[PDB]
Amino acid sequence: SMADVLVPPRKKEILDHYEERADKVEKQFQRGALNHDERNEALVEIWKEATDEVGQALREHYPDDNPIITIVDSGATGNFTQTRTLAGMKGLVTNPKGEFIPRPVKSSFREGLTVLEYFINTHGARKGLADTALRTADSGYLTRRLVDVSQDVIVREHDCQTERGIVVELAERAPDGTLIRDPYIETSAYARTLGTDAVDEAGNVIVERGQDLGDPEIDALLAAGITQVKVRSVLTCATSTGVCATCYGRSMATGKLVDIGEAVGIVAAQSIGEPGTQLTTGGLPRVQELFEARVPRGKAPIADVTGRVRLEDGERFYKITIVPDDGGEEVVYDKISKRQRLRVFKHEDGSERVLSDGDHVEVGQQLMEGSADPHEVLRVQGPREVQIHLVREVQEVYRAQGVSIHDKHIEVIVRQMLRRVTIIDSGSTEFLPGSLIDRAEFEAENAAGRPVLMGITKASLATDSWLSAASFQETTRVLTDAAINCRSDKLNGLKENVIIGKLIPAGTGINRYRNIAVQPTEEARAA
Amino acid sequence: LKRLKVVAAFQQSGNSPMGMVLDAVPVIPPELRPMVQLDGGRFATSDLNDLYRRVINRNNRLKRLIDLGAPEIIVNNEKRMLQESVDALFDNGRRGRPVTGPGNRPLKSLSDLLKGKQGRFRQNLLGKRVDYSGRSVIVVGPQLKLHQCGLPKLMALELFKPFVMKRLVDLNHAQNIKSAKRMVERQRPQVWDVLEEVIAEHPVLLNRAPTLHRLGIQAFEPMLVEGKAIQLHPLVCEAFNADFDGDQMAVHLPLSAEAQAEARILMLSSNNILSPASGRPLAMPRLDMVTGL
Amino acid sequence: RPQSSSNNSVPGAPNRVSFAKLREPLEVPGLLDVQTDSFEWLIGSPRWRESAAERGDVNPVGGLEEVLYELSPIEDFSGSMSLSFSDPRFDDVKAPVDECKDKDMTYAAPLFVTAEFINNNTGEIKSQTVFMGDFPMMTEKGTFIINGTERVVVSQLVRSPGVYFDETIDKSTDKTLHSVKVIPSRGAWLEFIDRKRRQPVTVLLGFSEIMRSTLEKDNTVGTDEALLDIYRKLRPGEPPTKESAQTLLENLFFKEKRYDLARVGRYKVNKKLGLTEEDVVATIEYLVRLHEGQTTMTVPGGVEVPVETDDIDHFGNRRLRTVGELIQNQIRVGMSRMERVVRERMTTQDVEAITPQTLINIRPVVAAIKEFFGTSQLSQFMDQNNPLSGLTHKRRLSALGPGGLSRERAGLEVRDVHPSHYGRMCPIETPEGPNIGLIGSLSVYARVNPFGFIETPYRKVVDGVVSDEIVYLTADEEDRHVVAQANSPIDADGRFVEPRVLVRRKAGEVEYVPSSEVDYMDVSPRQMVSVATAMIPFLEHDDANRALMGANMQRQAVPLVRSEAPLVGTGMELRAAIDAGDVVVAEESGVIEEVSADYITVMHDNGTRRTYRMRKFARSNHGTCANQCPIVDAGDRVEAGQVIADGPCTDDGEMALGKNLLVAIMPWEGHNYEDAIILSNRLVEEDVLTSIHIEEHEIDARDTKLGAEEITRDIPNISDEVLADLDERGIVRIGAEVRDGDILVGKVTPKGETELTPEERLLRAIFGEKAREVRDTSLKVPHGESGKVIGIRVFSREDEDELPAGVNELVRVYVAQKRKISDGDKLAGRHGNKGVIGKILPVEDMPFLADGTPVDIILNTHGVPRRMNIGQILETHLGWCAHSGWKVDAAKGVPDWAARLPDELLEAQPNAIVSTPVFDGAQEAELQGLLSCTLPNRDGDVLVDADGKAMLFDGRSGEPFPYPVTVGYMYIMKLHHLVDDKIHARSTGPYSMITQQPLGGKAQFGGQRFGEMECWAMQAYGAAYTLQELLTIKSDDTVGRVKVYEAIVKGENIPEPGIPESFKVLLKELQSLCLNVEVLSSDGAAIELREGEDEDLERAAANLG
Amino acid sequence: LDVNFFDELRIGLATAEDIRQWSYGEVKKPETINYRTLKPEKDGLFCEKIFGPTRDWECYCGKYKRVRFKGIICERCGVEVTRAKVRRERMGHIEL
Ligand SMILES: [Zn+2]
Ligand SMILES: [Zn+2]
Repeated sequence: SMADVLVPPRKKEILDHYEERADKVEKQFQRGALNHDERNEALVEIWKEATDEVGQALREHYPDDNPIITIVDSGATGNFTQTRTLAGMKGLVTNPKGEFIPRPVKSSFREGLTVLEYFINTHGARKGLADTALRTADSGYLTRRLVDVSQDVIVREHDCQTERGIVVELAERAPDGTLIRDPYIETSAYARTLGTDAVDEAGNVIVERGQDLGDPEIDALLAAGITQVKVRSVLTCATSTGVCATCYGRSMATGKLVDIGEAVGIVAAQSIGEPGTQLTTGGLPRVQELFEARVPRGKAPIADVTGRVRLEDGERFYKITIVPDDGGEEVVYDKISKRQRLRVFKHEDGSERVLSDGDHVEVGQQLMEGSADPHEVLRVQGPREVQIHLVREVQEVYRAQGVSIHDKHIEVIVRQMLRRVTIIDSGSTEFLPGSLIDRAEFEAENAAGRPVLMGITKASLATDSWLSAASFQETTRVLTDAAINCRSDKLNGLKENVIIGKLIPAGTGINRYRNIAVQPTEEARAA
Repeated sequence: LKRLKVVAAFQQSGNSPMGMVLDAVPVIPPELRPMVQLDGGRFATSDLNDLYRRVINRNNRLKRLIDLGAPEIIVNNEKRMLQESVDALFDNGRRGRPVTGPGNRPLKSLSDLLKGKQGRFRQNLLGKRVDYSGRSVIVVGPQLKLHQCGLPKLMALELFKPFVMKRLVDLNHAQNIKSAKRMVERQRPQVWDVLEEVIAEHPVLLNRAPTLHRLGIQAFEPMLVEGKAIQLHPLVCEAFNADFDGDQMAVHLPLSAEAQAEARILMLSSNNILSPASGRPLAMPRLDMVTGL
Repeated sequence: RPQSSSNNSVPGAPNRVSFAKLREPLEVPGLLDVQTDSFEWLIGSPRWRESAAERGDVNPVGGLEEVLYELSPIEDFSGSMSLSFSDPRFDDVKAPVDECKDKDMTYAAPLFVTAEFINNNTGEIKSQTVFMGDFPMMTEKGTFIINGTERVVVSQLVRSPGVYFDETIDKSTDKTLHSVKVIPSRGAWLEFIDRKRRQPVTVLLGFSEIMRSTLEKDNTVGTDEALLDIYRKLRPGEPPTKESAQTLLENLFFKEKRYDLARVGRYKVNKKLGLTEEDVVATIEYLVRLHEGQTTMTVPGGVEVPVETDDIDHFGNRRLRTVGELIQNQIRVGMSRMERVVRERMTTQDVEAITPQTLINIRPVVAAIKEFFGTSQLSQFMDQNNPLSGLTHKRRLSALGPGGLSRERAGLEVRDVHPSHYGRMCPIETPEGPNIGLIGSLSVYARVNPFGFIETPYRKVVDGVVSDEIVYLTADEEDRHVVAQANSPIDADGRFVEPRVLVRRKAGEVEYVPSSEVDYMDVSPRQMVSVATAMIPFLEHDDANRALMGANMQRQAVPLVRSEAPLVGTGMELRAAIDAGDVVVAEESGVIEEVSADYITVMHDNGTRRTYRMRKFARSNHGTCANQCPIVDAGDRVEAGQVIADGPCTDDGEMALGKNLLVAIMPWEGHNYEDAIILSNRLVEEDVLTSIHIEEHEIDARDTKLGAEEITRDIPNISDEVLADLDERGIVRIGAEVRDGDILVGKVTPKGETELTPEERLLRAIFGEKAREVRDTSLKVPHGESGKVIGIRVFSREDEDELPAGVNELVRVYVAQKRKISDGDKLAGRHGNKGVIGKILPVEDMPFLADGTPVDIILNTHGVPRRMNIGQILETHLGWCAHSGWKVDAAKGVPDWAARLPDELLEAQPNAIVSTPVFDGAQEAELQGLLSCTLPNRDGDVLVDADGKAMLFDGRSGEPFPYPVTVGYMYIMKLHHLVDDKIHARSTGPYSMITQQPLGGKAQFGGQRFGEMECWAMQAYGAAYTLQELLTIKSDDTVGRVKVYEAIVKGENIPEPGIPESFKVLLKELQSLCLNVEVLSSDGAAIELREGEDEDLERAAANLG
Repeated sequence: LDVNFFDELRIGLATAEDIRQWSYGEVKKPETINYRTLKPEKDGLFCEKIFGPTRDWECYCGKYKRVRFKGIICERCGVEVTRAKVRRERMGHIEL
């Protein structure tokens, strides 16, 4: 009801007060003592503060049994920003270019907007609708490339019995005796198979390896004071093609251990792409930047080796040299712009500070603030590090938007990124130099090769199936190369089998479930 | 190295490089490039017929020029036109300005059939139009159980039509199966009991586009419902992202015992409560339900 | 009538009292003027002649006159003769509008011109009247009839010709570099040539220092080197002559036939610089002054020229090509081709016997007009769901089409609202889909320039005193003066009451300035909104997205069998309906002489008579029912402009798109869950949401391979019972009730003897039957269709009826359906609130007021607050007031909340129609006050309290709902998304001859598309047999589908799937690409894919015995 | 008639020998169908002598229309009497 929409009693006085502050900023700009960008910056801070204050007074005046309050505070629907826009004020509205306009909308849609306020609001509304219309298309494209890279990954066996895994933080020890729970427990620890037994320093193993790590297991682990747990994941899985059920762990839908026939690559692609329309490099293009293994914009270098750092100070850009402690030659970086801030971190002496002159740096420590290049992390820190890095960064983007995706889904894609190596030296074998060969063929045919990180698209086009590669992208090129090379498609995969009308090699289509003898027992035939 | 990849490719594969130059051009069967007359006497051909036709005319004029002993400049012009027309036949616009039809529209070449989202790879292979399927607007189903969906009577009668005919000939309502078809098509009153019978415990698949995750398709037990709208259970909306603003959904009828078993077991609505991504409950209450509780 | 009543200027208008507190200085112009004024300009009509005399240039030139003056000096290479044109003249119309719609003709009038030939050798002068072809004419409604179908030419948004400057920040050093472009009307564009990259700035020849270092890259010697480099750089063709290619290159910057100076463009570059080559030089000087920032530009003779960047999305740089200019351009093309034919016919012919008739060939002109109205993306099928959709369609401003920009090339920067759109293009109304920002609508008061720029009226202020003088300003002119909002206190003598008024800054910012420094003021608060947007009550209380949806859905409302004007309007309804044209208006004052459902005739005071024929149950383009009814009686006196007859969606002259429904905002038993809407069965029983929908079924009898088809009543294997409703020709009879599968028009097609079944051939050979074998091709009613036959139209070759080649007989059957509101139909309010009916309850189930009145509609509470449309609540409150009437208490004097109310709103009778204009509407406090003084019902009970809430009983249990529920009256429209059209189902049906997949679409009885993402879903479930079954035996497996139907009909198991036809088609395409693709078995041999022919023959032969 | 035992799918360049082996004849004419008779012209893109008959068991000239003649090649018009289905599996060729 119009009566059920309550208006803040002090709204006029609040807005007048902050309008007096804004008038002071106006006089500051009139004297020439304020920059135009600084004028707009000060005004934007003023009206942000005012919108906050009318929001607070608004929530203060509303009884908690009011229907507009009840609907939001029960979690049923809506948020208080909408309530504040309705009853209190609309606030600052965006430019066509995306900037905040220095004059806020002081009206609330209960009062009704004036002509100019409404006209200004149309900018943000319009650009919002358009941005949704493009975002759905881009998210659909990323989902399609995730599907194409991951769709042949299925669970081919129960257990590969590997002892490899990753360390996952269950908590952090505060200065107080209290235990600060890790924010990532939901998407990292929970729903994993235990890699090694977690033992409290005071006694018996609380959770045995090969356990689901549910909420009871997490509560018993935390009550026992276990700050870390090593879990099995598909990143460390030893199965050549696909993954073992035990490394992938629990199926999120069923709550039990993932079934054999399950195709977890398509579930992973859909699980990553379905929220993608909520993502607003900081956004979804950062997710694409990570999955495509592109050298990031605003690249931050890392230390190639442990040693001392000589920091050169200059106006235009930073220049960094490093003298290694092993006795080797100095690794000299360069071309670090002054717009890039220095990395704040824990040094080896145990202090939390910014990178300064003459510090000591360990292997792989990030020198500059920004997004590190996963290709360099692969060379310096090894293959098992870039998996953790990529999963963590993608998870950073998806968590910053409030979307909950479990790590294993990202680990299927990331696992598909590392599957191959580069041949630098042919040696005795027939591999050509610079070529990208699968890790299984490279080790069985074995001579010199290095792990390679590939984008999901590049890794997709490199599949052994020309029929599958032709249906993804660059059909003409794929068919020309396949024709000249006289390629023979083995016709094993769920995209190839769909095309020719054959049962997909997953779920009910695998040979274990497909061919089965079913006959009644003698006791049942008797009755 | 880059030259070695292609030269070695032709060396090891047994491909004769002469295959890159053609003395004979294949012609696709006419059913794949049909010609249909429209209302108004006009005819409509696939672009392929115009491309093939240009190659034919220019080739025959080249033959006439060879016989006539024409100047080498004219014969050469005709040879260039022939090469360019075969180019337009295989991949149109890959070199030069594309061959256009009326309205200055570039014709679709043989390469265009294999490429893009509208080509024969994406939408003629990975997906197709299917029988035993329908669609309609969805309305809220609040009286439904989680494993059930309301099916409009006429929709169910069309979807299950063969089953209703068979069960209609089993009883004596229909003398034979042809008269059974005539009765189902005329919606004779005898078909509603039999329809309700064959519907029982026969699952159907519901889908709302776009399908973002596998929960975008779910299996339900249909029940005959009044009206022309599909009644959807309020707890699966979150999974389908189903708002009732006029959203529509599609129904598919599994036929074989394997398809029905997969629907009842794998895809059943009440068998997937939880997000396949986060494991959190989806079929959980929201909106009015939350408010009530 | 008082000032409070809206639409005081329209005679006989209903009395709708307005809450507006501001006087309207200027009335809304003709909402079709954007069409009619442009076309009258093209024709050179007397009306446009008068308007151009008053407000236009002293020398008027029409569009046709302009093309002829451009084309008049046609001279051959010798120059011994010339053919001139002049004086366009039009005959009367070939056939009237209704005859053109009925006969599938084109509404047109013959065009004639005066052609004069001069012979310089013998001095003869031959003047001849030449027929230039039938010229399609614009109706009074602003449309065209092309092949019997009504069409709208949408105005196109394009860039004006001129010179546009921009600065680009390079990736290297982030330096500032200014890139310039020159857009001609016709000819090749220039940059700082015609797609030729690497073009040197030096090859063409602080400020002179950067130009001087620019000149150091290449030395220049004489008039040779630069012109040779331009010659060889222009085209790769072998250089013929350096000098002659230099002069032929000089033809590109000079000749008006090649490089066409844009009249509008010349005005733009002149208004930019100075009052040719001097323009080019001044452009180099402008760029040089742009390299180093300058607020003044200098050139020879130039002065007072600012240096600035140019925003290409601004409405000073972005103009409209209206219908007249588009037609004029296609005419220019046709006339140019005809001129090539004329010059070609001049050089070779006998100069003594030539005539203008001989030289002129009108085929390319008529073919140009035909190709335009036929094939152009700007010539559009007129959208008539209701009058508002067609009206807004005629005011549509489109950025697409030839000469515009493509959908893919459109970025987010062209779509969003520009500050120069204020009062010109409505920021609210744009398509919600991929076309957002590419399609606008003209604002209510906006007007198109003779140059194509959109103006807006403004109130001129002299020394802080607001005057009544109106001035129309282009966005260019608007970016100089300071303009004030229409809401601001004013003295009774025209003075500004407040010391200072708020204003829009030139840059598109907001400022506060004293009244003496303010130039112009907005004429209306609705100045910026379009017509549909201005019909949304409490628009200011709704967020821009939801208001967009409301504006768009009003255009989707379907005409109901009976129209009811809204209790709560904005006042735009009347002028919207009148200007839309679908209402019948009296052209001259007089008395009604006679009135029938068929026609009204009015006797003028002159003794003259005028009779208006009513459109009765006419089918619109989209199938809605256009039905006019007279609102006048026999003795009535009417005035010029008064509405004689209501049309579709009109009540007493006002647009009525829906019904006033008693609404209750509350959750009800999950049936309104998630935007779903609950309705009372009364709306079905009393037909308040019922609409008529008319479908046109067409079938023809043509020549086939085996000979002519026949339309006949004699259909083999068909009972006399089902032929009952057919006439002696086999055509259904007027008034027949037809249902799903019924025969409309009987037709038979010749069949071959190889197509008979073996049993059919046994009968034919045994009884010696007729040699003619036919198949039953009769036109049948599609699935899910019912109605009565309201009309039949038949065309035959035996008469003079023009038919396409091969077509002997053509018959059309019109079927009218009465559609009652149903579960699945879509409803919406004007605020963007919308949903589908999820339940239609018995009247006794609905919540009812204490007096027993059941509510009509239940809207879910959870839907309202987060969509940010609170107007729907406000309207609801106001609705109830208007429903019940009110008496404000003046006994002790006017309360302070009613102080600003006009004296006419202090009381209202029950069911009072009321106007709440946008931005001027009913204020919160006034609405709250009206809620208190509401009149009681017939028993003296006040049903709705001061909050707008009532106590409701649950119609099911009987208990009262424990808390008061908001109730009132809301205006609800029935949208054109209707479950009767949407429901479709197929077990088995026709398949494509090409892909052998099921056909698509409901009209084709098609199957559902199971796409790539749905296959991803199937694979994620791991369902292999469902996926395979869908993509094989359910789609393109040709043997699998038939065997599956056999298996189901016989109660057997479904067989194993075969091979999809799609894979075979893929292989055939690969082979057609010269790719040798073989399917290898396990042993390495190539499998060959075919099918055995003997199986069908073995079963078919064993069938008989 | 065949379940899919397909082990693999091979693709390579087609020589003129392959194209001529695929072909059921050479298309020598630009004509499509006759405007009066709606019959495919001979040696055209729709020609029945090469791509197969348009109507089941009917040769182009009309001397043989019936199932008794199945498999024979008409000595007049050269059209095989068979199912028109073959019209989607039968390729022509053009001699350059
Ligand atoms: Zn494993
Ligand atoms: Zn023959």
